[PDB]
Amino acid sequence: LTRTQPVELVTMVMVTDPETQRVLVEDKVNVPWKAGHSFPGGHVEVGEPCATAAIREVFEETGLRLSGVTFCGTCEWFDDDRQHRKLGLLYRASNFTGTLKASAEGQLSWLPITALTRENSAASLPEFLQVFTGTASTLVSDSWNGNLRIDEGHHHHHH
Amino acid sequence: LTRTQPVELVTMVMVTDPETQRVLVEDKVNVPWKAGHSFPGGHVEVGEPCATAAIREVFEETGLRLSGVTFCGTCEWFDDDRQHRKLGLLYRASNFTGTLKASAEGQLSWLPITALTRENSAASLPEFLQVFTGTASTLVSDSWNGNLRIDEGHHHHHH
Repeated sequence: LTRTQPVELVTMVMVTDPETQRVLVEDKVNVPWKAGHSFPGGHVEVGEPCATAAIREVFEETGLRLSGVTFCGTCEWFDDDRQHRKLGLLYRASNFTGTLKASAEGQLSWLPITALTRENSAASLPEFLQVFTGTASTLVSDSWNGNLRIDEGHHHHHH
Repeated sequence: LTRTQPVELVTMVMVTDPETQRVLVEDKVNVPWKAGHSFPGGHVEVGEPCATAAIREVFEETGLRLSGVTFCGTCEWFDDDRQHRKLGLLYRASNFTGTLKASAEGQLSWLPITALTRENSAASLPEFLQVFTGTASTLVSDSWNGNLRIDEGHHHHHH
């Protein structure tokens, strides 16, 4: 406390095409246990700002050049010991230049949000959507891969 | 990378009284070099979610009981080595119960936002306001106490 603690910083971005209102999602082939739509995102480097990391990830993975990003909210995951956490910063953006990398034809797809379901998407994508669309802004999971619920101040404050 | 890094997590909350539209600020006496309006906030404990920490801080310092908080954005500060960072999560809230602690009469004040100036407030408060009011959502400073500027992806990515 009152200085640093271990945090795994990750970003996630929902890019919207202002001309069609569709959003950009990773739509790649994979083994049955990993297949599913997912939003671009990755790890924030040490020394690297979070929003900068988000813009870089989108560029490196999709080729799109975001002029900036707008913050939507956070998702937090804790292990059993809770000595560390994964902090995901979710951003949205609709202002960009460039086009999808030819290197990712059948790897990236523009889809209406309504096309995304819990069944055809990566774990917790519906929850991420709640954050991206603005219905929620602070979700937390008590397991590194558990269910994300709204954070409203409930905790073992007396410990 | 690709797991944890040292991050000093801090929260800051702008509470608005829906009946007057005024915001709650710390308005305490202090030496000349520390005096100035400031928004409540503090350090996030290990194991403790960020939004939960924000709600706790407001309760412990003001007595107000927030039913929840809405994310506004982030402020990041880096030292010269950039090996660590201070990540500030800014929230806003207008739904609460309780009243100001008698323990903080001339310590807390409800003031219209227009009453806050760079001259009568703590360092970077104008920038925090930009985030709280929604004009910006991702600010970064290249010094532990420097000027907060909008994060739009500029960095030494080639290093």
